[PDB]
Amino acid sequence: RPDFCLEPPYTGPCKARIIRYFYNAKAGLCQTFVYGGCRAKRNNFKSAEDCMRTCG
Amino acid sequence: RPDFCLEPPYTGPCKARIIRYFYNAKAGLCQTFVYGGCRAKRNNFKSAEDCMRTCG
Amino acid sequence: RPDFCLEPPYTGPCKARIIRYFYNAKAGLCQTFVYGGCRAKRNNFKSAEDCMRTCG
Amino acid sequence: RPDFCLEPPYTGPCKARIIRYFYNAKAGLCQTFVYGGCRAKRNNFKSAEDCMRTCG
Amino acid sequence: RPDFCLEPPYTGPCKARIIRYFYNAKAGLCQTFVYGGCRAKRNNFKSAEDCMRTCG
Amino acid sequence: RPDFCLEPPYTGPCKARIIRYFYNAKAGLCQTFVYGGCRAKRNNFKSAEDCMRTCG
Amino acid sequence: RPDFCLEPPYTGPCKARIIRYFYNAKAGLCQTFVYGGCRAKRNNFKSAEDCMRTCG
Amino acid sequence: RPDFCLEPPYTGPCKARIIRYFYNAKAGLCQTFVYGGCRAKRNNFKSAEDCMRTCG
Amino acid sequence: RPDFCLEPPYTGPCKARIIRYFYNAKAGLCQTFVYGGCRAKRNNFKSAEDCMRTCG
Amino acid sequence: RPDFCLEPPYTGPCKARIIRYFYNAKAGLCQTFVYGGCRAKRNNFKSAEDCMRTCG
Repeated sequence: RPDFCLEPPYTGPCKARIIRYFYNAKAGLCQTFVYGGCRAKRNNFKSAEDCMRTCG
Repeated sequence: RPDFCLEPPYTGPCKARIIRYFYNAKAGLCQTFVYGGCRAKRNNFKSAEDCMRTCG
Repeated sequence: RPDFCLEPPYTGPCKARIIRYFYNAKAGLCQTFVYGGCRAKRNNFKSAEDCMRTCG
Repeated sequence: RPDFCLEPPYTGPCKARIIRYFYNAKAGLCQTFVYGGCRAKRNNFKSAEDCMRTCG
Repeated sequence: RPDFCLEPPYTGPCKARIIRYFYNAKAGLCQTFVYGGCRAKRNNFKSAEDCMRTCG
Repeated sequence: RPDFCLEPPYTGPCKARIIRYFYNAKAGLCQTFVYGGCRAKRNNFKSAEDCMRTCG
Repeated sequence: RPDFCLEPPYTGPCKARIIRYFYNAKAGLCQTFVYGGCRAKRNNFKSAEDCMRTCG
Repeated sequence: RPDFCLEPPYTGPCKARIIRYFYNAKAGLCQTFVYGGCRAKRNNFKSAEDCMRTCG
Repeated sequence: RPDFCLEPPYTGPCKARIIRYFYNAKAGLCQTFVYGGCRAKRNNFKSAEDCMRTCG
Repeated sequence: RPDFCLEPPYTGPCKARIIRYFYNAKAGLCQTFVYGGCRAKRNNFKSAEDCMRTCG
């Protein structure tokens, strides 16, 4: 499991309201969060499948 | 049918306005509701098929 | 053709702005309308194909 | 090429912010525009493929 | 690699908040940005795959 | 009183949030609404004085 | 002093961020508040002068 | 009438949401458009009066 | 010179981004700052002239 | 012509999007730029008249 999977979800400065998935280390699974649309961090997945496989 | 299927729909504190499905015990079927984007409860399905199969 | 196909489009009390299709009896075809996200009536289709097959 | 392909893009009175394609006669290709969600004119395509084939 | 891949992302005058991808020459990869919905420039991709293949 | 004074307020496809006035036939006076910045209809006044004199 | 001068400031459902003045009965003077752009109440003044004179 | 009056409106790369006027040759009058705030073309007027006098 | 002229600029909890002037005791003149739109402190002037005359 | 007229436009760290004018030495005239709202440099004019008289 990569170092970035432990980062907290980052929304960013943009005004969009898109659902993205992030790995919640404490909960042990991927959850949803609102992404602003720009300047994303590595713990930001468009696909839930990708999130679990990468940070599983 | 799981206990969580009897829970009322939970929008959450987030700003997004995404359509999700929840099981309406009183009506006997899955209906739509607006999900905020974060902190979802279990009675929250992205797919209607999933909702009717799980709480059917 | 079901009697609900003659009902006018219902947006509902919710804040979302989703495109849904409804059958316009006067025009003879399905058209688009903005669905609020909750408490939908029968003349509300996610798919245009479904709308024109059901109320065709 | 149908004459409606020469119409200017019509957003309509509705509140939604949907991307639709319209044929730009001057530019010679289909471009994007924001559709309101209701009362669409003919030069309004959900699919870019459809737009280019119809007004190509 | 086409010259347009070096252009900065262009949101445009429209109200929509759509996620599109653009090539960030400095970073060496495609990133997300909010597209307004109309009058797009060339460094604007609907698909991330397309962005990377074109400006890779 | 011109026929256009009976039209509903039209925000348009643009991103700006400008206050403009429109004549509300039902209420009998001019009210405010948010204009997007482009492709305005006739029932759109920069000045409240103008609105009331034209559609009074 | 009119009855409406005792109403609390109303922002409304619109997305603009305009400065308007309202009479604060408790403080004894007009103060600023953010008006959304539509569906205003009577305790909403564009001009501070007007606010004090009307509810003074 | 100067030839720049035939140019299409240019918003520019900047983030602001300012209303400016441009001459619409096809319509025969000045209309509004959203200016980004920097790198303005010639067909960009702060004043509507100026626009109609210059490109009238 | 009033005591309040020595206070630091107060943006407040509101969403607007209005330019206001405040007296900078250290610099010896009025400067600009972003006011949120509500709950303003005394070192907040709409007019620069007023700021320099009051705290001059 | 003052030495500050040769400085490049400074937006600053603030979130506002105000149009200000700056002298472009290379172009020989004042142009527009987006000012953030705080910590302005000398080549920043609220009025275009002022800009061209000071750095003319």
